[PDB]
Amino acid sequence: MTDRYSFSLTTFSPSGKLGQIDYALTAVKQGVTSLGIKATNGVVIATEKKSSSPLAMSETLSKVSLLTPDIGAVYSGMGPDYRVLVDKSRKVAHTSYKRIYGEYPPTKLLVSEVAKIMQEATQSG
Amino acid sequence: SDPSSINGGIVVAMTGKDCVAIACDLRLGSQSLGVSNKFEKIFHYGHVFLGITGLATDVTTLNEMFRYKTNLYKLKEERAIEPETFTQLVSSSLYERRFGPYFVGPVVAGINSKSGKPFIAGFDLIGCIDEAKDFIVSGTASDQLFGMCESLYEPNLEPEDLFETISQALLNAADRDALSGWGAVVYIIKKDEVVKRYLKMRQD
Amino acid sequence: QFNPYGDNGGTILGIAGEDFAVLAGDTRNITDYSINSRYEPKVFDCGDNIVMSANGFAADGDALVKRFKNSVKWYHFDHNDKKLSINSAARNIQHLLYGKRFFPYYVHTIIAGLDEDGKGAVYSFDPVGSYEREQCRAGGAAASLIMPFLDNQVNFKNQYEPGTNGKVKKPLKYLSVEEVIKLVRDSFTSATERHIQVGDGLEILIVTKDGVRKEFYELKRD
Amino acid sequence: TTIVGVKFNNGVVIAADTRSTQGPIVADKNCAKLHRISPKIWCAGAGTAADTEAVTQLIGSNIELHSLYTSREPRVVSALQMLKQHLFKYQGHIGAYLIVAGVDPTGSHLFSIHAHGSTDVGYYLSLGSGSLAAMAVLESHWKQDLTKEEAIKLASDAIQAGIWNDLGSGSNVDVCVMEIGKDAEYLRNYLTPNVREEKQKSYKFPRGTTAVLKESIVNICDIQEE
Amino acid sequence: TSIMAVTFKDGVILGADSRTTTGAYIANRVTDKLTRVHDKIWCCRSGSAADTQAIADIVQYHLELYTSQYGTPSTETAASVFKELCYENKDNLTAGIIVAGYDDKNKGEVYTIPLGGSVHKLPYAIAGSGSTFIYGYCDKNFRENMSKEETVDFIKHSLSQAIKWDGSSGGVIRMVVLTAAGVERLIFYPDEYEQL
Amino acid sequence: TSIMAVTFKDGVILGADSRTTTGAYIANRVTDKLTRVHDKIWCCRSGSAADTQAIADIVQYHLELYTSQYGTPSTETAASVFKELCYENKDNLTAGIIVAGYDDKNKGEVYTIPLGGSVHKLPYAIAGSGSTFIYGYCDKNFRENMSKEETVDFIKHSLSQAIKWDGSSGGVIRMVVLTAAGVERLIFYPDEYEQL
Amino acid sequence: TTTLAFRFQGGIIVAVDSRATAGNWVASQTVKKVIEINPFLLGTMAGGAADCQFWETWLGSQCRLHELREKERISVAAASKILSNLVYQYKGAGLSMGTMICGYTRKEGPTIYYVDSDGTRLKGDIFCVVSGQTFAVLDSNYKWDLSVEDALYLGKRSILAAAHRDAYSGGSVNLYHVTEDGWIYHGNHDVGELFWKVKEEEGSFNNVIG
Amino acid sequence: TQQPIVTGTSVISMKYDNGVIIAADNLGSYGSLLRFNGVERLIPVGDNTVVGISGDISDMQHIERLLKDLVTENAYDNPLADAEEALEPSYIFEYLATVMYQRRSKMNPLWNAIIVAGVQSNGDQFLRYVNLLGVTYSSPTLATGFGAHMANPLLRKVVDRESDIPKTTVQVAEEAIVNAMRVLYYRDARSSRNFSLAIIDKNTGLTFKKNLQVENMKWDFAKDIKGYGTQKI
Amino acid sequence: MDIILGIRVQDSVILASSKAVTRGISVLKDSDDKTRQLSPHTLMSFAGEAGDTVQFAEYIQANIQLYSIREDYELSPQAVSSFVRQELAKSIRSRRPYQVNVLIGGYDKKKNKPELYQIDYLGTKVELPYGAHGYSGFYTFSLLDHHYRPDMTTEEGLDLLKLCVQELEKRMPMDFKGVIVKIVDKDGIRQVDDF
Amino acid sequence: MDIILGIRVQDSVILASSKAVTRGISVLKDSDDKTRQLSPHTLMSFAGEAGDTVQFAEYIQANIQLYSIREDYELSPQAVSSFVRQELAKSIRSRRPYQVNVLIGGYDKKKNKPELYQIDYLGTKVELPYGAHGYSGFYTFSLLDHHYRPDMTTEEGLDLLKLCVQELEKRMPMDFKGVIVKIVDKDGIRQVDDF
Ligand SMILES: [Mg+2]
Ligand SMILES: [Mg+2]
Repeated sequence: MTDRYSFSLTTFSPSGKLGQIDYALTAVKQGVTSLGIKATNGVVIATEKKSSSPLAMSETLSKVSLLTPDIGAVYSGMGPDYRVLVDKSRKVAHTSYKRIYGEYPPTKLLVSEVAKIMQEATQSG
Repeated sequence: SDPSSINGGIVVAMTGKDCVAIACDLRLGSQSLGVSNKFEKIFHYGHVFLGITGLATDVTTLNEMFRYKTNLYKLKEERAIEPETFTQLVSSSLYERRFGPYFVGPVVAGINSKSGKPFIAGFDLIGCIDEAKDFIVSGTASDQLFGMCESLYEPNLEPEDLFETISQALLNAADRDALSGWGAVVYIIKKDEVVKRYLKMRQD
Repeated sequence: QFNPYGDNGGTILGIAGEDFAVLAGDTRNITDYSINSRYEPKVFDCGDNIVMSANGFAADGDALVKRFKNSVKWYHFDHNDKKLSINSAARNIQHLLYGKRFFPYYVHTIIAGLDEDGKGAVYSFDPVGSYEREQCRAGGAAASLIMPFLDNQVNFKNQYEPGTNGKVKKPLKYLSVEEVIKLVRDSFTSATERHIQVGDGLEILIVTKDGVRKEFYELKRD
Repeated sequence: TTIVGVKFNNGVVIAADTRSTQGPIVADKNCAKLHRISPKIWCAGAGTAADTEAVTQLIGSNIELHSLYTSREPRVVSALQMLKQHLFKYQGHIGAYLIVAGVDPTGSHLFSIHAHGSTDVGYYLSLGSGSLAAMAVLESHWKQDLTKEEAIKLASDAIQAGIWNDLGSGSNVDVCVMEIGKDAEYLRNYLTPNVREEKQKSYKFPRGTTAVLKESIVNICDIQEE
Repeated sequence: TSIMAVTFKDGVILGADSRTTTGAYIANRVTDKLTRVHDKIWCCRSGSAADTQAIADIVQYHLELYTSQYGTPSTETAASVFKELCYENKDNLTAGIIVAGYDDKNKGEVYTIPLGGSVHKLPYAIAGSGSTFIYGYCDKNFRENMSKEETVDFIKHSLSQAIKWDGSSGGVIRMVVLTAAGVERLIFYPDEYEQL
Repeated sequence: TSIMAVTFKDGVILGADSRTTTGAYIANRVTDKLTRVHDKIWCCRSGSAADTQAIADIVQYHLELYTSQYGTPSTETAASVFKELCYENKDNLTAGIIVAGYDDKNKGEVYTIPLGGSVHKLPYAIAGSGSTFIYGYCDKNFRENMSKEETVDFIKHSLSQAIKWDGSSGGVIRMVVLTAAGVERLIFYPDEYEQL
Repeated sequence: TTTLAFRFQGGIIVAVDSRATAGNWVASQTVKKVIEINPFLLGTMAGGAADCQFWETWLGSQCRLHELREKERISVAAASKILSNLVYQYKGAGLSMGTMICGYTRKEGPTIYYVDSDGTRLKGDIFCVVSGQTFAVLDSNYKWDLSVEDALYLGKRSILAAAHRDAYSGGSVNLYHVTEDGWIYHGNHDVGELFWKVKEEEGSFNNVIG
Repeated sequence: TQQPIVTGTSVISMKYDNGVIIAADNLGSYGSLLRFNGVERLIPVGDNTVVGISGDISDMQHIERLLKDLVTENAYDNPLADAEEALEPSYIFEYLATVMYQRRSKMNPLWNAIIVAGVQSNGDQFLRYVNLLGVTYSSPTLATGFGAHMANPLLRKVVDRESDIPKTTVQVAEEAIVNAMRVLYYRDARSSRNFSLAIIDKNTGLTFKKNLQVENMKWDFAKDIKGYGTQKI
Repeated sequence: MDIILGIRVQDSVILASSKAVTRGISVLKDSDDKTRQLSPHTLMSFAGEAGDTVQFAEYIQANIQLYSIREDYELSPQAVSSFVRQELAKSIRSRRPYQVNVLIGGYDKKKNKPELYQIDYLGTKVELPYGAHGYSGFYTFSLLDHHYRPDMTTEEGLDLLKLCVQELEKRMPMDFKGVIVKIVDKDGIRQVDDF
Repeated sequence: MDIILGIRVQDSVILASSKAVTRGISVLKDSDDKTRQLSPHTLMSFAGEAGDTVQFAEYIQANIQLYSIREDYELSPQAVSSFVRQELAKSIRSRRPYQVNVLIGGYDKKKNKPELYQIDYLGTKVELPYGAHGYSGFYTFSLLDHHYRPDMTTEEGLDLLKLCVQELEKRMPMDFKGVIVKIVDKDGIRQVDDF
């Protein structure tokens, strides 16, 4: 066994494109529409609950997720990839901030952390 | 033998009306031998002031460590760290060495730049926070400082009155401690001006 | 093994005025984290206008006071009822203490009274009978909390004349009994706030040419 | 330190004194010993003060992440299992002694935990230097089917016993009431029996009393433009 | 602490006192020392409360995962898991555990695990500080294939004496009855067992 | 060592085992631990053999000189002399002595003197390393005003259990009966008391 | 603790500090470390305060008895040997004493004896005890042909040097001049005020700012 | 120097309006073994004093004999032995306090904590403590060992200061003592259910109550306690 | 015990180091040089535990010489002293700490000022006009407190140093077999042959 | 540590004794004389525990001076050495033994021969051509084993002694501040001013 894929699966093509990132963005394009609007006294995030079956209880599938008491997230693209990113984002808000400074991270820095996790899946083996 | 009383020295912090004061002696020793009379124990990272008593090598190390951490904080947060937040960072940092601690008595003093609220805090060597309204004391003459502060202190002192109170609390406490004295510094901290005064005291 | 010593806590304060002396003590008696009594007197009239306290191990303290009181009674018998002067009392107590040099009275002893010129006198003793005449002495648990304050507020240490920039010291003024008692009460109020062994009550014995009188003030019982 | 927990009709109440001591010296006269693990799970700590704060924050953090992951309000038995397994691992070297109380979908709970990782169930518990003084009051006045008002009275009386009779305890009584189907109400300084009397004298100095060698402005501002 | 487990005709009964001490102080006077590791496999705990709770919790986990894969474990298997933890960690554990269980095939079984982490299958076992005082009484009064009522009386009288002579033992006498019929909890208060 | 003294209707019986050990080695397997300090005042010895022999010898001397001057001493007086030696020399003695005697006025009396050199008058007393295991049994089975045969049975059954559980106890069960009728020595061998 | 005694043309100079410490705690700044045995004999306090006070007050009693019995002033050699012989009886019992016995007699001239709890008795021209160390401080400006005024200053300056550097030395300097006709007290000097004045007038302690 | 072998636990006591109450359990413990149950640890001296003793029982039996010898000695050449020259509580205490401090000062203590309860000639309540160190103190409530930690807090809720003593009846005082003995039985692993209680009243004299039992105990709530956390059966 | 003294005068830093190496009661050497040149204008003197002293000094020398080659630049004495302090501050909480005390004397070519740094085995650092390690500090310090003037010349500093060594030779029980004196100025590091 | 050396030449006995008195790290005296004249032709040198050395030496002096007055006769060095040994042999089994080591050098007027006796604190006595107490013995002995001749003159003995002291000054870690040399011959006891 052992993970013997210790090399990048995302590489530069002769044109300077990173194929796997372009194809990831294509997967997002196929994703259901989600939007965000910033007001003076708040922000709104919204999306469609595209129910796979009417027998499915679409309430049990949360597309809009609390990350911290003051930070929420919505997505377009692959749901399972989002669900694990929400789990990592919630944890990193504690391990890399709240357990050090005794307060929840500011929006831009939690975004920075989520961004870092996604960058690593773009270069790691 | 006791690491917290090899080098000696004291810090005291007090709150006043729209101001805080933090003061320290200037002595560094090897037990009975005085080595330096220019060992300042109060540092500042932006508008947040940190006094550190105890083992001098740890005082210097923690100053360098918190300069490091507040520099990275500022670059990422795009703003100076606040007293409340820095207090949590000092606590976090000390408790990560729970079973091999720095032999120090840190004291935080500063004014929150947004709320304007005066803030002081003290810590044991493993990062337990004492967030007193009135005053914080640390060092080899902490008993003497507790005595002086508990009688001399009254709330809502004006900056120039608070200066006299904290000065007389430090000086008279130091003069009853063998390992404290050899000069003293007092910081009077207001929202957007800080005055630093070196006190004249007995040099024995 | 058997430990013949204990700590009963308590804090005592002796101040010498120009024509008076005060010996004050808290009335709380403790072992470890328990209160034995909230009123167990620690400062005693020994006769001949002498007040005494032996703070520390209460058993050794009671024994020494008992022995000294007896020493006064026998001084009268042996020397035609001559009044025992505070200086003579002090030298006597040194011999009582140094007698047990190799098994000491585990106490810090203070006596207060008037000297032979009628001026206020306080004498302070170590456990083995080293002694000195002093104007100010706190003893016991909260001594380190009280003495720095007294240095500042009695002797005016580190205080200078405003507008001289530390060239003229604040001049020493003779303190009245009323001003001394304020400093005593504030010393014990402060000590009570910051020391767990100090509280319950404060008993002050005041010595003048008129004799010994007693004042009592309540302290916080936590 | 004196800490008590009392179960009542429809909840549990937790109380503590407000004195923290370095040896015989009182470091803080109004310390807060009542800690939040989760909104409706509170605990009080005795022993090493850094250890009780560190251990409630770590488990409190992990409890919050667990709550988010499971989409369920946190349970007291989860706080308890996580605390005891952590403390046991460290074989008593983390000197945390906690009374853990709370309400969850399962109901109202009251547990004690010791530094070595042993736990106990009870309708009334006490912890710290003042626990014997507190347990004397609890063993004298506790009954089955206490009302909220009776339980607060019993809890605060048990702390008072600690404040007055234990040198390790003093100052004020903090209380937190966790009732089923209600928001936990934290009653900071519920009682204030030990307010210091006015001093005989003001020790405010005349200005210029202290001798000064040098004055200078400290530059707290960043490097300026132009 | 006084704990015992006794096999009778219909199964096994676990008995324990309810007293936990820190030196001379009774930290808990209503302790439950009879602990469930499976539906009809219980244990009696003596030694470090932290250690015996930690071990019992790990055993309960091991038997729950066993049951998922292989179905209901034997009392012998439960005793084996207890022994493995106790024996391998003997340097860092202070635990004396009696394991009692009811199978339909084997019926009532009692296993005792002293400090060393050895295993002994016995018709009955006594352990804890208070057990020293009742070795004589128990050895004279125990019979095999007793009724439920006789076995309850035997344990009540036994722990009654253990509590009388041992300052570390006291409070209520808790018992758990393990039979084909199911699991029955009994409690006996001082006013009952002191006058025996 | 297992020793006891029991008062019954007609007087008192002293019981003891016959085993003396140096560590695990049985130095003497036929020890007599029932020792005469007067015609009808005997003692049971536990602790340092040197210490209890030295004390018993001094007491016998004291009661012989007492008898010369004041006539036959009371069991209480014998106990008092034992206590005086034990209490005053508590720092340098390891001795646990049961004193048993028959007066015609007082009848059967038992006094126990633990390590501290305290005195306790009791209807019966048990002492020695082996006594710990029979506190339960003795407390359940002792009745006041038993017959001679009942009291011999009670001691035989008691020391039988003490010997069974204690490695320090063993050999023969020696007994001395103290009544108006006189002084009777009984011995019970392993093959008799082991099958009880 | 700093105690200094030295012999010069004008007799003996005795200089001591006045600080007493229990651990880091400064118990007193007003201790008298010179014991006036009698009007012609001085003793210095080092080690145990009680041991030094008690046995040097006793020595004065023994010295008085000698003068009644022999109708002559006791020699420093004899006075010192009474104390040294007494502490030697107590050797190994835990007496703590390091003292300089100072006197000026016509027979001997100015005489200093260092007397120890260990039973050491040594005659010397200069003895200094600084916080558990004793020796024959600066030693650079000491010559036999020195004035009484200059010798007093040297002793005062020597205590100031120790008081500044040593944590357990400070408070004030006590000065004594020992002559054939007895000793003369040269007053109590606060080290705080002395330091600033010495610094300004001498130029010394440049490192310290004031 | 020795170590205690057979020991007695808490002695508890308090002053009320007309006299003093003192109580102690009947146990003599041999380490963790509860060896002796009929041990009386309240020893009356005349009709005005009761001496409650905790700690080493062999030393208690010695002190019992000293007090018995004191009464004999006092009666020698004393026509007023049963009147004006009868032993006072204060005399009996000072004697014991002298002995205790002398014995500790020879490094051979009587390993005890002693409370002397009584009423003086003038009707004044006497209550004072002395232990193996010769340490003495007086308070409106006194207790030894566990009693100091658990009994004092309860008794101090009845008499918190000197001014509460005249307001405290013998019925309230006895109730508080009996409750404190129950709390000690719950929580002291060295206590017995059986205790003695003595009342010394300036009007009704010495009332000595033997074979008292802790009653009205709460245990029923134990049935509802299962496991140590997660267990539900 | 070993003597290491430093005095910083107007235009230079002088280091005086005892020549004696003693293990127990026997004197192994009388010519030992307790100094390493870290860089052309930085000198370090050291006293402490056998082996540790030279190992530590040589390790610091190698690291400062490496930095010199890589950057073609001389680290300032302040920078060198901070690097040495951090290495000592690491070793106290290490498995087997270095028991070494150091004096760092250097001339700062940018600032044109001499600097003296005192660091103990714990990583306690101070900048002083004069310093010493061990028992020698006690004897010497009080003498330097009196005579030291910040505008002293190199010759005056040597005289004051010469006075210190004479007073040390008298008062000290140990024979430290004299000192080696090295001067650190703008022109570099040189040894004073005459002392 | 203290140096006490003795060498017995043809017609005299020479004693060399270190002048230093050190307690811990501080040197109390540099002129101490560790010798007592017991009688006109008998000299005793001593090294050991503080107090004990002088107390023992003075006690022996008083006893030998008492015997001299009572009998109007001088005890032989052999007789004086035997008396001193017995006093030391008593003290080892005493409550607090004298920790004193002595050299006894005397001229026997009856035999017209010089004698040197070495006695340690246990009462171990030997008569030797040369002897020493402490660490000094180790360094010196091997040198005396080579050079010593029984027919040496006083001047030759002083030269050999002078060689020993120079060697000890080099190899010894301690500074013992030189020696005082005393000669014991038929004419009595005299101090060599030049050494
Ligand atoms: Mg100071
Ligand atoms: Mg056997």
